[PDB]
Amino acid sequence: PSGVEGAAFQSRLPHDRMTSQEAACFPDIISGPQQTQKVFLFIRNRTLQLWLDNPKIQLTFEATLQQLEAPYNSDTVLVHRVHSYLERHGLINFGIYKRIKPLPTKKTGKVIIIGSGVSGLAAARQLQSFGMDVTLLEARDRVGGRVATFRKGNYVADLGAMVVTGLGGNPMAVVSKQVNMELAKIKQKCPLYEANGQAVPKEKDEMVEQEFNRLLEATSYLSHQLDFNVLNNKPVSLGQALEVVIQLQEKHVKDEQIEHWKKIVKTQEELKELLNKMVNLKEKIKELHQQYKEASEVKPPRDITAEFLVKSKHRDLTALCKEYDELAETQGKLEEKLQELEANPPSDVYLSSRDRQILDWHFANLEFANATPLSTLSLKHWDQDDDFEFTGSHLTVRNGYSCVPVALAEGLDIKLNTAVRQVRYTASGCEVIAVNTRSTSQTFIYKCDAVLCTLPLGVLKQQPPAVQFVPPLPEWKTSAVQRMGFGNLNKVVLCFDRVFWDPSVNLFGHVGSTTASRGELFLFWNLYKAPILLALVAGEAAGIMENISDDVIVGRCLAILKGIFGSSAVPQPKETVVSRWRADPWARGSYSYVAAGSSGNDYDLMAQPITPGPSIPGAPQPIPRLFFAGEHTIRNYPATVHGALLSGLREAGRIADQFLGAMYTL
Amino acid sequence: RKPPKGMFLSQEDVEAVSANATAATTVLRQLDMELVSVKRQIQNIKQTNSALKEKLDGGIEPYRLPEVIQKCNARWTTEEQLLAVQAIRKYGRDFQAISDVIGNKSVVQVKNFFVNYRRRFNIDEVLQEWEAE
Ligand SMILES: Cc1cc2nc3c(=O)[nH]c(=O)nc-3n(C[C@H](O)[C@H](O)[C@H](O)COP(=O)(O)OP(=O)(O)OC[C@H]3O[C@@H](n4cnc5c(N)ncnc54)[C@H](O)[C@@H]3O)c2cc1C
Repeated sequence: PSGVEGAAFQSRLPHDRMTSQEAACFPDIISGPQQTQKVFLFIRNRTLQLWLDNPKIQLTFEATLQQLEAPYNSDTVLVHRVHSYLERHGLINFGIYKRIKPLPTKKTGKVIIIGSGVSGLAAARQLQSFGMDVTLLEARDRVGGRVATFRKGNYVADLGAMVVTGLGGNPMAVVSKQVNMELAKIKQKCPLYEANGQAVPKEKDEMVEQEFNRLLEATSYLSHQLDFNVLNNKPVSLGQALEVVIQLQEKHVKDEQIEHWKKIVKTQEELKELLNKMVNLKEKIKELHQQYKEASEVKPPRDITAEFLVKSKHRDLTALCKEYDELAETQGKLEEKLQELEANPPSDVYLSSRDRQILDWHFANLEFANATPLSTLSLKHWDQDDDFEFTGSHLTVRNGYSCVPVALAEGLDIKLNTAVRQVRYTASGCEVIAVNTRSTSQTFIYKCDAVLCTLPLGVLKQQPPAVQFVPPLPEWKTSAVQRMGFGNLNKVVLCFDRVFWDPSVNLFGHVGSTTASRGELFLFWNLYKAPILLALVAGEAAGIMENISDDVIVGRCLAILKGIFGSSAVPQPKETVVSRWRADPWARGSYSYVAAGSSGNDYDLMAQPITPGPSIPGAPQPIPRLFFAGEHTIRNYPATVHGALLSGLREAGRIADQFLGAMYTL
Repeated sequence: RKPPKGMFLSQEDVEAVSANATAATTVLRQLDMELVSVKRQIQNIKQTNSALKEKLDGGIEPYRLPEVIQKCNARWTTEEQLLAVQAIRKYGRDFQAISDVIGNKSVVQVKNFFVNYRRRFNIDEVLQEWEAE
């Protein structure tokens, strides 16, 4: 869209309806007359617009009202309520901006934030923007968490997040005007290169891809239309569905073949019966002819019976010759029909070994984008986030994505190398026990009103636990952690002195020998101006290539590259780096997925903060002490940076509503 | 409501390929049995038919008779009358044959005959004897 509707879309909000959220804070309005709803909606949209049009500077309630015109700038309580709500829930004045009103002299409430992930950093900035006291606790020596950026010399390369998945309603749009990120598009053309190093011919590439896309739709159809979502007592993965689909495709191909050769035999047996008739005619014909000779032997003059005989037999014989000629017309029709069926046979196989291999690369790309084997994804639910997809070209951050976390952390109180080991929350407050990662013995204690836990799901999943919760997290929460999926993906950075690949092609694929190894080094990116090639590991393979040494991995990499561009065109790499995210103790994996037997609904369970039992028995229901944010908490944008960011902003908002109250709700 | 075009996904089929650990490889084997056994049956009938086609070698050219072109004449000769009566005896009521034997009397002329002389040639008696065969 464009105009004010353009702001509403660009802020992931319907321009023409009030959200569930807004209903909660403005239940007067949304239960009220339509006319006033549209005033509200315009105000919201309009204010959004203003912020968006210049997100480098705070948007004050005064500057907001000043830009409005009547009727809309009449009810200035309404304008105030709106502007505050937007401020609060991070729709405006979020990220990095020149504050107009310097920060409150005195802070109120105290919040300890576990992890300076993007979620962490986002929340922190908001709360401290709100004036609350915030301190962040980061086990790693640097901010960013899963936003890691390799730098050496002029080589720059993300081993973590790399891509902004569209700017259309993506908050990172806003951030990108606040921070100068060298955003650069990705040309989506990806040429394949078989096992041997031969480019796949366009014929095949197109055929296989289409078959892939068709197979996916197939699964989706199995899911919704046939309700094949539970097999045996267990749920069905995307993987099983695809197998069942493909089994049914090979089944069909044989069924085709069967009924085609069954046509041929049913025809062939007609022809057989026709030939027996034709032979038994030819026999009565020989015999009649003989009799007709023997009756013309008798020489004129002959009596009349003798004459009858000749004429009789002459007629009987020309009848049979007529009949036989019409059988031989029939014979010709069948014999040509059979030559046509022989000529037009159904396809021999569903897919060849070369086809299936290419289809496997397309599955490995799916396994990479979800970060897990398709045998783990939920059939029904894996794709659920696809509806909220942004619009626009996907992009890379050319100067490294770390520029973002780094910039977010400016002005915050972040304790590096401090490994949270225990979270204690009680009716009256919380204490967080950390250690120093350098020195396990040296111990820290932090007391606060509330704890915001951005600990990656991998961590929350750890058994036995890296972090202890006192008291334990409720079964409803532990089951969410258990049911949900945490995946893995890995990157190999290859830094070369000179460019030997196609400078106009961002990415190209390598096709694996087997099904087992389809993911292994299946894809290469050339996004960086500098001579850097990234090789991606995925699927089952990622999990195993963590156990193989870097020298070996870079080997296998160069092997593939030489095979595609030739032994004398591929140098040694000047610098090499290999991720292992499932190894990393502070991530314990790469990002989340929707495991089979899991629902989008679990991502909500994860965000649900926790309220302790009361200190004194029979005392009032206390405030909710523990809060969660991060990539695995936002149902509509999981496994993303923007997702995390959004989740941070969301808890900041919820926390301040709790601890500084909501003026807007009146 | 509809599988993508050229994907085939029957309710019944799904249950068939899913019901066991390898009810899937079972089904796809027994289709390779059916397939190879039908291809065998094709071989037998190709061979059988090729033998029968070599028995008909030469067509029926040796046994065919050139064609008599005679013009349908209204006069019965006594020759032709006698031919007729015997033709009846042997052919019953088949007029096309009786016309073809006599070789110069249309099918109508034959029916006519049948009634004209029925009395004098007991075409009754002749025809009930034809029926005896
Ligand atoms: C290889 C890879 C590529 C990716 N690519 C993309 C992409 O291209 N585009 C995209 O949109 N998204 C991408 N993502 C996802 C995205 O980076 C993350 O989901 C996002 O950074 C999540 O931030 P978070 O704040 O929830 O978690 P994190 O950023 O991991 O933050 C958690 C923080 O907690 C710290 N921590 C853990 N345990 C403790 C402890 N005990 N005490 C103290 N601190 C602790 C961690 O060290 C970390 O700083 C990618 C992820 C990976 C792994």
